[PDB]
Amino acid sequence: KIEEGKLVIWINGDKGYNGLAEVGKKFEKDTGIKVTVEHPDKLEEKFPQVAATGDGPDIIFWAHDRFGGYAQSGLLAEITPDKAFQDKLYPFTWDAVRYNGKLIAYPIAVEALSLIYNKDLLPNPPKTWEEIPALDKELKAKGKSALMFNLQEPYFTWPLIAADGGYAFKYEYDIKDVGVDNAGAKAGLTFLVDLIKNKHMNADTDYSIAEAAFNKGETAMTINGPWAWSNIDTSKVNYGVTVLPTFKGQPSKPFVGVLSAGINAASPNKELAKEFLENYLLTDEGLEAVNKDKPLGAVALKSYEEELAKDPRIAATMENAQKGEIMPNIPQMSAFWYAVRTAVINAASGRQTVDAALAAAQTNAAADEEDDVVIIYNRVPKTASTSFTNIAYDLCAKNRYHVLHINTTKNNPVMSLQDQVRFVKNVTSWKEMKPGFYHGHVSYLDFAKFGVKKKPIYINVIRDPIERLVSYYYFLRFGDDYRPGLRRRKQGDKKTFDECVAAGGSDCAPEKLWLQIPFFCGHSSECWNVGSRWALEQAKYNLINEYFLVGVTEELEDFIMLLEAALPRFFRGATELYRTGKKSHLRKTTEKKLPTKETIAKLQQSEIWKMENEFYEFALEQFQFVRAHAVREKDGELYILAQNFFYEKIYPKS
Amino acid sequence: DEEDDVVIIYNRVPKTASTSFTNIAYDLCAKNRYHVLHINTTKNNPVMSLQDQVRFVKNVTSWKEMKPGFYHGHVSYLDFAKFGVKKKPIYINVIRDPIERLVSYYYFLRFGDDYRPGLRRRKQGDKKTFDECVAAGGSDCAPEKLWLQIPFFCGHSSECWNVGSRWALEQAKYNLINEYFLVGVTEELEDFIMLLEAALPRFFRGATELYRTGKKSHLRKTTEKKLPTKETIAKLQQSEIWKMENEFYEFALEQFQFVRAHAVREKDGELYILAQNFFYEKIYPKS
Amino acid sequence: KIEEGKLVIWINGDKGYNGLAEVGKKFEKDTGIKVTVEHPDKLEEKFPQVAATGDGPDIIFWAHDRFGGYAQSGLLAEITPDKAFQDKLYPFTWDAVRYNGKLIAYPIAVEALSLIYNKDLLPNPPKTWEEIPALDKELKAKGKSALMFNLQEPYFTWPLIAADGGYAFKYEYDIKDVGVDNAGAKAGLTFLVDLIKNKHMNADTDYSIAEAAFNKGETAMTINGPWAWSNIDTSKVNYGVTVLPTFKGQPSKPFVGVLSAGINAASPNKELAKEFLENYLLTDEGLEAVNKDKPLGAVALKSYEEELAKDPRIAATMENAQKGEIMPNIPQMSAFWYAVRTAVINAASGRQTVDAALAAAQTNAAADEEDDVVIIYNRVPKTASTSFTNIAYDLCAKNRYHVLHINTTKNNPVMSLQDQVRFVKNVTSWKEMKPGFYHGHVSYLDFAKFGVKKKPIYINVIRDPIERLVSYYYFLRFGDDYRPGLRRRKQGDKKTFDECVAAGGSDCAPEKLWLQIPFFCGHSSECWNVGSRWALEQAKYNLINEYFLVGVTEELEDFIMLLEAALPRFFRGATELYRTGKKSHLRKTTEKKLPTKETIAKLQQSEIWKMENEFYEFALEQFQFVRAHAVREKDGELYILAQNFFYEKIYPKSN
Ligand SMILES: CC(=O)N[C@H]1[C@@H](O[C@H]2[C@H](O)[C@@H](O)[C@H](O[C@H]3[C@H](O)[C@@H](NS(=O)(=O)O)[C@@H](O[C@H]4[C@H](O)[C@@H](O)[C@H](O[C@H]5[C@H](O)[C@@H](NS(=O)(=O)O)[C@@H](O[C@H]6[C@H](O)[C@@H](O)[C@H](Oc7ccc([N+](=O)[O-])cc7)O[C@@H]6C(=O)O)O[C@@H]5CO)O[C@H]4C(=O)O)O[C@@H]3CO)O[C@@H]2C(=O)O)O[C@H](CO)[C@@H](O[C@@H]2O[C@H](C(=O)O)[C@@H](O)[C@H](O)[C@H]2O)[C@@H]1O
Ligand SMILES: CC(=O)N[C@H]1[C@@H](O[C@H]2[C@H](O)[C@@H](O)[C@H](O[C@H]3[C@H](O)[C@@H](NS(=O)(=O)O)[C@@H](O[C@H]4[C@H](O)[C@@H](O)[C@H](O[C@H]5[C@H](O)[C@@H](NS(=O)(=O)O)[C@@H](O[C@H]6[C@H](O)[C@@H](O)[C@H](Oc7ccc([N+](=O)[O-])cc7)O[C@@H]6C(=O)O)O[C@@H]5CO)O[C@H]4C(=O)O)O[C@@H]3CO)O[C@@H]2C(=O)O)O[C@H](CO)[C@@H](O[C@@H]2O[C@H](C(=O)O)[C@@H](O)[C@H](O)[C@H]2O)[C@@H]1O
Ligand SMILES: Nc1ncnc2c1ncn2[C@@H]1O[C@H](COP(=O)(O)O)[C@@H](OP(=O)(O)O)[C@H]1O
Ligand SMILES: Nc1ncnc2c1ncn2[C@@H]1O[C@H](COP(=O)(O)O)[C@@H](OP(=O)(O)O)[C@H]1O
Ligand SMILES: Nc1ncnc2c1ncn2[C@@H]1O[C@H](COP(=O)(O)O)[C@@H](OP(=O)(O)O)[C@H]1O
Ligand SMILES: OC[C@H]1O[C@H](O[C@H]2[C@H](O)[C@@H](O)[C@@H](O)O[C@@H]2CO)[C@H](O)[C@@H](O)[C@@H]1O
Ligand SMILES: OC[C@H]1O[C@H](O[C@H]2[C@H](O)[C@@H](O)[C@@H](O)O[C@@H]2CO)[C@H](O)[C@@H](O)[C@@H]1O
Repeated sequence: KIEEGKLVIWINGDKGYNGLAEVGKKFEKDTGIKVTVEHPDKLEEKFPQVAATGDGPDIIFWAHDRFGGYAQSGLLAEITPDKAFQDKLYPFTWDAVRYNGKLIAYPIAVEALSLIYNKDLLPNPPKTWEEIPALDKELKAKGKSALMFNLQEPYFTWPLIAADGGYAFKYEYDIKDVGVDNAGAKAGLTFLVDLIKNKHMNADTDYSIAEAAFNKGETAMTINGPWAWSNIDTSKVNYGVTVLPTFKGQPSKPFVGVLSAGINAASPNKELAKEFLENYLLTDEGLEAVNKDKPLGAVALKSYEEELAKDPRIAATMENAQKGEIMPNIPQMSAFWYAVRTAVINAASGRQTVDAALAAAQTNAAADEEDDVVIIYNRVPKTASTSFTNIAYDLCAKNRYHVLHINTTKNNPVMSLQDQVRFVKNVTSWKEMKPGFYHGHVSYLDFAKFGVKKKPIYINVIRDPIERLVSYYYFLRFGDDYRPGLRRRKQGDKKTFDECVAAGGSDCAPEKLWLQIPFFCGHSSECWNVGSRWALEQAKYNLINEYFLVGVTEELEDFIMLLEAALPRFFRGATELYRTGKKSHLRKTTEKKLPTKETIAKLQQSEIWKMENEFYEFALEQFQFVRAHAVREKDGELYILAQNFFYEKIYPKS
Repeated sequence: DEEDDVVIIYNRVPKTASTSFTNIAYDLCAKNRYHVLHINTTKNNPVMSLQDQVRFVKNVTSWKEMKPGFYHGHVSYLDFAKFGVKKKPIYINVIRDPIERLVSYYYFLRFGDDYRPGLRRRKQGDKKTFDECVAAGGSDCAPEKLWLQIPFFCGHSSECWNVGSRWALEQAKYNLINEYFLVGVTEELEDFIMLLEAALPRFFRGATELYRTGKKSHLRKTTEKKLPTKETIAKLQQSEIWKMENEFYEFALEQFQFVRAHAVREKDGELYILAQNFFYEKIYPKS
Repeated sequence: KIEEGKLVIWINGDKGYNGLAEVGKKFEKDTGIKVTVEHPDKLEEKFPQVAATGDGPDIIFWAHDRFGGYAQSGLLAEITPDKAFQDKLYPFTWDAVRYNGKLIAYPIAVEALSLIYNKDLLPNPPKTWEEIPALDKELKAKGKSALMFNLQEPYFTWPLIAADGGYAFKYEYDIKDVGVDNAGAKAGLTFLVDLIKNKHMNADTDYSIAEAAFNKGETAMTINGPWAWSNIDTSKVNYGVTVLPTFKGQPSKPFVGVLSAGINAASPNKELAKEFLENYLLTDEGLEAVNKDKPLGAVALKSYEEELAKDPRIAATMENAQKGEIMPNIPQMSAFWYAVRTAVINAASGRQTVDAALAAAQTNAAADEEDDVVIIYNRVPKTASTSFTNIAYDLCAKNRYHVLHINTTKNNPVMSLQDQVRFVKNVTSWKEMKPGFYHGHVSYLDFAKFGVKKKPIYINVIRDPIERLVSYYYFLRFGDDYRPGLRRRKQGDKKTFDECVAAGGSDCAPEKLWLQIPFFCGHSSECWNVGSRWALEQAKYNLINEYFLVGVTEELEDFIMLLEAALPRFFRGATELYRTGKKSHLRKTTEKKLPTKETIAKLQQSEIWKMENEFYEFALEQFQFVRAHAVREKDGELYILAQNFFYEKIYPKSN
């Protein structure tokens, strides 16, 4: 849906979008590519929201803290600037946009909150936060106010919270150790609430109210960033940009954002976007053109920053920037800001107490039990399991999960009751392996019987009974190409499969077709009773009732595509890895001889075959139905369907 | 504290008095302190995509501010076990005689109802009566159209929607017994409500009183209905699709009757709910 | 996964692991067995994680307080030192590692926290805790500090908490009446928080910060154990090891740990481990070799302790040791330390108030973690149930669980919907009966429908349909020998079973064979429809899908043997009790007359029998399969199989 041959750019409303559009017309005049710059409402959390119905922009502009969640969702393309370009930008800004080892955005400028005071109304600004209730007294009698800023966003509130000792995820890597309810956090927020209790400030004060109250000279001070400097100049109000006040003798620690430009992973114009950012924007001409509209702060470009650093206002921004901390780009930051936004608004409107509001936001920040998942792939031999499992291995590091292989003595697929109990205990209570992907040639094991809290997710892949047996036959004879060093068990057997069947051999007897059924039937006796009608039926019921998804070998690509859509925690990027990996067809059996029409015909006379086949076509028909209902075929490739349900008539209201 | 972590799912079957029952939940939810949400699916398709299944399950179980909750909607039975949740929801349902339900649904699309008489229904402007349609071998009254209540219990498996499937029938019965907390029948809706008030009083405290004295007990009557000829019903009953859809009904019915028979006492006039009939003894160690 | 023919040993990081490795090289030189000594991070938490998977070290070194949870989880092997060895170690240290009557670890040394002060910076150390805020004043002006120790671990914090009257589990046998929120506990902790409020100490002070601040002579005092003495000697800082200060005139009561070595239950080298500990470590040569790396404190070996007791520092350690208390080895100690660790850190960072933090930790110490299990034995009449159940009754006291019997009106096996809901609610939310063993003649009830968190574990025992009917026949007529006082229902009926069948009697009609199927089929209508094909099939599906194990009467001994191996919490010692108990064949029907070949032949013509029998043989063939895969027949008897799986190729790696 993103138009090719043009660039669409989304940048925040309060920034210099008119200035960026100037650089857009210089790119259009030079390359012929139309550049459209827009500033949609609420793009902090609603960039992939409304993009679930329509694919849009090529370049996205925001602070680097969001760009990690975008990256993990696969919404960004890994940018590739040459080292000649990386050396003209501050190395620390590149770290701000480095997620999982690779770069995901082009760092533009470094923004930070500073204290802005009215030179006329207040010659000497307060050094501390405590001398503001006393300062508001005299200004209230005149008809003014001591301070006015955005209380609806936790961005402006955080410097006071992190002042005395508040923090979010301690930087050791960062852990799930949130400190929004410690001494410093509670003390900082409580003082802010007492400023509204004593009516030194209004709890409904947003951005527009704050900006208007200052530019019209109704309030002495305000808190904002570089982007609000241009709007004060048009008011002729003499102001000054200084260092943030100190709470409890502690310097305020504002969160430092780095304005970054990332490239949409869906954008077809990734080459036009790369050229625009590197050659037209991230240059002295481009940055100055945007700076004329709304100040960017301290740019990441070495060249243009040497000239901006000679500014009394930029000096104050980089001062507060060093007092504060650069935000993490971890995906938890999206849930962090939401949690704090809620705690701040509630504490300010009296709808909740400071002690309780921060205690609630304490646990909304991380540890949402999204990490407590376990997949079991009880892989069936010679069904392309090696190729699939290696996707799990390649993604586990990046997608943050663990992959373990289960080994059983003499490869026996049935566990002893005591071993079943231990396995179940392990899978479920081995916290340090969650989320986890256990795999191995084990028969289906039912966790319900053992009274666990949470069952694991079962998936599998099966193959045509005869083609699997034949593949397995020649496998023991000749081995594979994944590990060609192992000498297989029945190596040194010359007879071919077709020759064996005709000779009534034991390795190619129909009874040897019975495997995929017991693998689903489980550790019950009747499952391994070869040719059991009960075993068949039970194997079907388990595949329907207990297996999350079971695909077929010969359609493994679609199987992986569906898992990436359903369980993206485990399989984000699995499809791309499969299509462009060279590790997609692992463990080919070295020397295979496909069976004669005559050989296949004789196997098909066996009831053991008729059943093992019936199960296959059952599991196949099922997969084909699952896919059919999950995708849409829009000329060529399949595309995963959007969300097709919603909730309505929700009472009581509210 | 209180047991607030409960979620009921009523995957309502079309034209089975579901509007009447659901409005009880709506009337009591405020007073009994719970939430009632309606599930809407694109084009009314009762089967969710795998990715939508995961989302729905995730919501139901982890949407804390809607607990306890009563989700309802025309969705085929969805098994939460597969997705490895901590706590399964409680499934309840109400089914109706296969033929009487189809006929009711037939005239519904033709003429609409009285609950929302403003909506123009999909096949409105079709004059043919049900009986005439069957005799003319119409599409809307083909025996294949009887197949609905079975898949609604069978679920999101392929074989469920394979019309006339013997496997689908068997699975549908197994689900009704193993997964559904209680499934009652339309024509005995009062008793179904009475049992729910006794079993799940958090949701249905005062539901029976509300039903008996409410004037909101018979909602969404199909405006113009013509009951089928003995001849029309007789021809439908020749179809295996009917024989199966009926077999399932009588199965579910026989079950409900059994459940009720063991929960109530028939003493001179009205049924009375049975007291507690078990206790614990020989409890060691002492302490 | 544990390699055979070598020893792997895990010991804590702050201990003398390089010294132990010296003893490893002397064992390798002598026996040829390679010994590898490692010191993993979070060792106390890592061991049970790893050892559960059937992996880990052969020998594990920690204080004895953890070793009970390890034992109950079956992660330790019962050690067997001869009396000749037990008599060269202090008898009280053997009590420190005695859990459930048996020994589970080899006690090494007795460690206890003492006060360490800088001789130069402070000639006369304070005897009370209160004269520290006053002492920190003068040292702050000089550029020093009064005290610096680990606040991140409740081990160092506990002496101040237990000082005025704080405690954990009162000793009656230990009770589960926790006192981490009483007067002494709150008073002790509040004073600690006031030391951070008044900025006499930092709330982020861990172990490394504490040790560095003292060894560099930046702080006057510190709190630690014997293992930290070696690191101060390398700083040339003149120190002294004295008795812990007194809070509110009460001597500080530090928790006393006993460094113990236990043998991994999964280790194949249990004989090599036993020889290493007894002959190479727990000897004067071995302990001295470790002691020279990091001091052990007061060793448990009588021989080497007589020489260490002549030490000014060891004298102070054994002083504080007697002031304090030896930690319990109960499994609850793992949940206790967690609860206190949380309360302390929160109170210290202002994240929570002392009153509130200890009140929260008060109820976290009784954490029913692995104790949340419930078995339901819905016993079938006349199937040796009384005999089996009495094993549960005899073990429940000792194995720490509860046994409840379920009684139903007129012994009707089907519950009303409202009763089903109540029963399910009880079973799952009746916390004071967990773990529990509910039993009674109730039909199978499916807990899944009701949306519970955790399902109970279902087990059962069935009997041959005809033999059960006959037994139940004569039972109503003549009664049993377990309770011979009860006058049975149909007592005073003379007709024998064989004569009844021939006469087409009501009590021996084929319809009466239908019982074991509905009991598994459940509370659904079709189950009690006699002769139902659907009921049969469902009964089979329930036995496979829902029942943890169903055994048969005539092989009850093996059923019990498997349960002891699978659910040892409930049935540890059940097999021994059965074989040597005289309470193994309870409730024999007084007067029985076995059926004629003619009588049995007529019953077998009935479809009701053919089905009820088909179910039996199904359940039987299943049990035989379960046993077959769980045991090994090594001449005559049966022996439970070892662990036969393991995890490998575990990515991502650490590292
Ligand atoms: C310890 C260590 O440090 N290790 C190093 C090292 O890591 C290696 C491991 O050492 C190595 O074990 C492991 O192998 C894995 C393998 O990678 C894995 N691949 S998978 O994930 O893609 O699946 C997996 O491979 C399996 C296959 O999945 C199975 O299909 C296959 O089963 C076969 C079986 O082989 C057949 N047997 S055969 O005929 O003898 O060949 C056959 O089954 C037989 C069965 O064997 C018989 O027992 C049975 O016998 C009877 C008898 C009687 C009887 N009757 O009477 O009826 C019937 C049967 O018969 C059956 C049969 O006939 O079927 O068929 C099976 C299939 O059906 O087995 C495997 C296979 O490929 O052959 O599992 C194996 C393990 O099993 O790999 C790792 C690895 O990481 O590559 O090297 C790495 C370096 O790469 C080190 O890692 C580094 O560590 C560093 C560190 O120190 O931290 C770190 O810094 C580095 O970053 C890191 O890379 C690692 O440390
Ligand atoms: C957004 C808004 O405006 N919100 C306002 C508003 O609230 C409204 C909602 O707007 C409104 O949507 C909702 O309606 C509910 C309804 O109330 C509910 N009733 S129930 O609880 O008793 O059940 C429920 O009704 C359902 C029935 O349950 C269903 O049976 C029924 O399904 C029918 C379907 O309609 C048929 N379609 S038709 O023929 O086209 O008519 C048919 O299904 C069709 C399907 O539709 C077709 O698409 C499909 O097509 C094909 C084509 C081909 C093909 N093939 O080839 O094979 C197959 C199929 O075919 C199928 C089919 O033929 O089967 O039959 C179905 C039955 O089988 O649908 C509904 C019905 O009654 O028609 O759900 C609906 C929603 O769906 O009601 C609320 C409400 O509260 O009343 O207004 C309220 C005020 O009244 C506002 O509330 C206020 O909010 C304020 C605020 O917060 O801002 C607050 O301040 C105020 O206090 C508060 O009051 C609210 O904001
Ligand atoms: N992406 C893929 N699609 C279809 N078959 C695949 C595949 N990757 C591997 N295979 C096949 O799967 C078999 C290996 O199975 P497994 O990995 O479970 O041991 C081999 O079969 P062949 O013997 O026909 O070569 C291999 O060729
Ligand atoms: N309390 C009740 N008992 C029996 N049938 C009822 C009922 N309340 C509503 N119905 C019927 O149920 C149908 C409506 O179903 P639903 O509410 O699911 O859409 C209508 O059927 P008819 O078409 O026969 O009139 C309506 O008459
Ligand atoms: N260890 C054991 N092995 C086999 N049967 C036993 C047994 N202990 C008791 N029984 C038998 O079990 C029946 C009692 O069942 P229950 O305890 O459930 O009421 C009696 O059967 P008989 O009637 O043949 O004597 C009793 O003999
Ligand atoms: O307040 C939550 C919000 O804070 C930050 O957003 C800032 C942004 O960094 C600035 O560039 C400017 O737009 O002000 C915003 C706040 O109004 C975080 O960047 C963002 O993730 C978070 O939602
Ligand atoms: O602090 C919790 C912790 O306390 C004890 O651990 C001690 C251990 O006994 C000492 O040998 C040394 O290692 O210091 C440890 C604390 O850092 C308990 O033994 C242990 O169970 C508990 O977790």
